[PDB]
Amino acid sequence: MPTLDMALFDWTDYEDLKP
Amino acid sequence: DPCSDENGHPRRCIPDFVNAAFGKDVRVSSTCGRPPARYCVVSERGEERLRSCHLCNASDPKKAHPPAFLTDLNNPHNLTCWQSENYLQFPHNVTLTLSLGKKFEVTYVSLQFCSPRPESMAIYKSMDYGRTWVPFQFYSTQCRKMYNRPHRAPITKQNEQEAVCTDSHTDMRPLSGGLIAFSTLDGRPSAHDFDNSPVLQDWVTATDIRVAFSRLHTFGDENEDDSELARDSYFYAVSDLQVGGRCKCNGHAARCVRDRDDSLVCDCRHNTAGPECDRCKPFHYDRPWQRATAREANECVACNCNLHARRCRFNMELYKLSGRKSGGVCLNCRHNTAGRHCHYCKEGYYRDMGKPITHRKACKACDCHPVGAAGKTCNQTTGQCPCKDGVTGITCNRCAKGYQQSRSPIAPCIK
Ligand SMILES: *[C@@H]1O[C@H](CO)[C@@H](O[C@@H]2O[C@H](CO)[C@@H](O[C@@H]3O[C@H](CO)[C@@H](O)[C@H](O)[C@H]3NC(C)=O)[C@H](O)[C@H]2NC(C)=O)[C@H](O)[C@H]1NC(C)=O
Ligand SMILES: *[C@@H]1O[C@H](CO)[C@@H](O[C@@H]2O[C@H](CO)[C@@H](O)[C@H](O)[C@H]2NC(C)=O)[C@H](O)[C@H]1NC(C)=O
Ligand SMILES: *[C@@H]1O[C@H](CO)[C@@H](O[C@@H]2O[C@H](CO)[C@@H](O)[C@H](O)[C@H]2NC(C)=O)[C@H](O)[C@H]1NC(C)=O
Ligand SMILES: [Ca+2]
Repeated sequence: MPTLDMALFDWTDYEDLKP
Repeated sequence: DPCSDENGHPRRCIPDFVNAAFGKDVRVSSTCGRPPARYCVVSERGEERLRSCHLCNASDPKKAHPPAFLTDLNNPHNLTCWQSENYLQFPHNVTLTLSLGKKFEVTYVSLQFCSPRPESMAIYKSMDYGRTWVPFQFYSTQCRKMYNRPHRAPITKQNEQEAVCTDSHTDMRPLSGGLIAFSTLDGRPSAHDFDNSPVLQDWVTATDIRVAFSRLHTFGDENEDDSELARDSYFYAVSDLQVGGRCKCNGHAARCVRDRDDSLVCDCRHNTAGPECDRCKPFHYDRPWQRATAREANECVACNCNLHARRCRFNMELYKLSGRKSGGVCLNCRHNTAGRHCHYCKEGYYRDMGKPITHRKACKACDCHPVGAAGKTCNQTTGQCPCKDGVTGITCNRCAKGYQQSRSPIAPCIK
């Protein structure tokens, strides 16, 4: 039902994994 | 078809015994007519010897005497003889060599002469195509002097392959139509027991047959004015050369046949291959090759690659781990399948069921959620990616019951 929101993640650390 | 029974199932088959020489080109060291030259036929009636003379002319078929006449059809009232050049006495050796290019079991060798027979001659086999020559039999009036063998040496268990020499069948006398005829098992102690005699199994096996005429008879007079014509009376000539036997195919053929290369080869069956039928045909390597036996056909079987691999290879480990049933290993296994028989999906793919195992699109790609699942590799069946803590779904793209999303990509479901 509620899928994973990609926008919600804070990527400031782990800069490189962002899809 | 003797190679399978009344039902479908294979059985040991052996080809037929034949004149292996018939119609074959025999290679000869000598043939009159190039250039053309006179020969004389000598006959005797009691006190007198009569002599007719003739031209050997190679370039004229009505006066030629080529090798083809050794293996042609022998009509007893239209005889055709190959004829050697005149007076090749000693040490001159004149030879008829029959190369079968294929292993045969030889049972006899027969010659029929249109001249007086040789004083001394030898039959040889080769087991290795051209290369080496071994003796089957000698014929001479001087065995020790001519061939360094003793006269009528008795054949014995100790050496059952003994090339005997003998003064039998050496008489100048039948001035034509003389018949020499070697039989391979004649004399041999274990011939009665031949099919259980490895010594004799070898003995009869040969690829080639050489016949060497080493010295020729002359008359007790040989007149002085007869010098040219007496010289022109001495030659070797044969009307019919036979080699009885059968092809050696290893229980996997009932026929031998000339092929693509017009070279003699087994018409090879039971999914076997090669000229002797001694190995397996492409894509038939699930069990290792064998001579078909009395009890068992030993047809080598078709390896299974679930319609994914073009080639396959035998492996003993796999073969041994099954109860000696299957050992085929498919290769460069296409369409994102892998394995022995290409029966399961390549790591990081999973089987699109419904679409059957054999189909080109029977493995769909894995495609895990790039932050939800821990790993790229799904389950081969069900395609379930390996989900992180508090993630579920085949793609691992939703938190579980109990879990909310997080702000961190590392641990993205939390409680
Ligand atoms: C045994 O002796 C025969 C006579 O007793 C020899 O004669 C040969 O007969 C052949 C027929 O089978 C001839 O062929 C024909 O003749 C010429 C070819 O040059 C032409 O008129 C024809 O085209 C041909 N055949 C056909 C079907 O149209 C041979 O020419 C002739 N002579 C030879 C070969 O010297 C045989 O030689 C001999 N042995 C056999 C037949 O095996
Ligand atoms: C040997 O070869 C042939 C006969 O077998 C002869 O040559 C042919 O015959 C004529 C004359 O008889 C020649 O003119 C031709 O050159 C030949 N070919 C033909 C007709 O096609 C030849 O005479 C014989 N040789 C000897 C030396 O007797
Ligand atoms: C004729 O054939 C004989 C065989 O009977 C040849 O024999 C060779 O002869 C010498 C002695 O002269 C031996 O030392 C060799 O071992 C023999 N070898 C072979 C393969 O037979 C002989 O040379 C021949 N001669 C000619 C001119 O052909
Ligand atoms: Ca003949």
